[PDB]
Amino acid sequence: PLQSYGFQPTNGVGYQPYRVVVLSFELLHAPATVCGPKKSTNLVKNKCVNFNFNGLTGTGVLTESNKKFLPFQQFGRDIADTTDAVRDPQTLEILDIT
Amino acid sequence: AYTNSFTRGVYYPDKVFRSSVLHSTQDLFLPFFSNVTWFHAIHDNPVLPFNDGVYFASTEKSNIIRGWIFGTTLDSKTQSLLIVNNATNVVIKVCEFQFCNDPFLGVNCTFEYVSFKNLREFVFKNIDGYFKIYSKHTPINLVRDLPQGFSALEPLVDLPIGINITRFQTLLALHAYYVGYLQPRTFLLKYNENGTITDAVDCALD
Ligand SMILES: *[C@@H]1O[C@H](CO)[C@@H](O)[C@H](O)[C@H]1NC(C)=O
Ligand SMILES: *[C@@H]1O[C@H](CO)[C@@H](O)[C@H](O)[C@H]1NC(C)=O
Ligand SMILES: *[C@@H]1O[C@H](CO)[C@@H](O)[C@H](O)[C@H]1NC(C)=O
Ligand SMILES: *[C@@H]1O[C@H](CO)[C@@H](O)[C@H](O)[C@H]1NC(C)=O
Repeated sequence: PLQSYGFQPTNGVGYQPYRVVVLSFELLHAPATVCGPKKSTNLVKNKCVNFNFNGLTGTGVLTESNKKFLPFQQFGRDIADTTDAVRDPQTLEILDIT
Repeated sequence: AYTNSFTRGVYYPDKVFRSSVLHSTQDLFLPFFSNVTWFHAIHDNPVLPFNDGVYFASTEKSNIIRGWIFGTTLDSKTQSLLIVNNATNVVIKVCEFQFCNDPFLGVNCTFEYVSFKNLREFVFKNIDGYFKIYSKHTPINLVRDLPQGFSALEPLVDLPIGINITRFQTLLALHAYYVGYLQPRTFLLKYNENGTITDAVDCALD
């Protein structure tokens, strides 16, 4: 049964060797796998504006800050789920949300 | 044996931070003022339980321990995770391996990953298929007991595996550790001005 490929391109287009790939996609229980680089837009300061960050989102003005972080934070709120502080995921620079 | 798990089983509840609050939550935790079992580093590798994540620590500075032995039945018919101290990279392999009465290093693969005066204080937990790495490397001064004091734990790495809760063996080398378990207790924490845990209180203690 293991007669081999006849890749001798003296034929027409129907017998040609093609660099093929087979994307086989199925689902298991562990998410957050290979996904897409969603185009990474700019920033803005000192004007109220909609924003979407890596999971959390809101709308307001983005300005400077005196509060400090550590190597792990992605979030910030003063009291009672009022989100106000984001160190940005590109410049790694701390901001406030008024 | 047993010692007093004073306060030090406490970590940041998620990748997630407030500042200067008194916030409450619930997760699996080491309860305060409980017994915590003490063991030796003779020459052994005894049999210890593993109850839904552990608080682990040891007093060392000279690379006695080498990692942890995971696997649902631990005899090369298992989906076994491995942790290897290299002195270069804490590497993680999810394969099948052969284990003995003393499997260590001294003087069907599916996942791969590459990264006394001190306490290397680690907490592993496995919620919803997510294996998490909660750590603290702190310096101390004495050797025989966990000190009357305070510590916090920080995250390192999330890993989706989902295999082990019953038991284990562990890793040593030729040339003393703390182990205490988790249970769901509603708490109350404190973030400081910096948003680090400085003190907390177990609700169901007294
Ligand atoms: C462990 O806790 C039990 C329950 O109170 C206690 O009786 C026992 O003495 C403790 N262990 C040690 C070594 O004190
Ligand atoms: C692991 O590899 C062995 C080859 O020795 C094979 O017999 C077995 O089916 C494989 N899978 C499991 C789950 O053991
Ligand atoms: C660390 O990484 C791997 C795992 O042992 C090994 O190839 C490498 O040589 C190690 N580095 C050492 C032992 O210095
Ligand atoms: C927390 O922030 C204040 C800012 O005034 C600083 O004085 C203090 O040392 C910081 N604490 C830590 C542990 O970094």
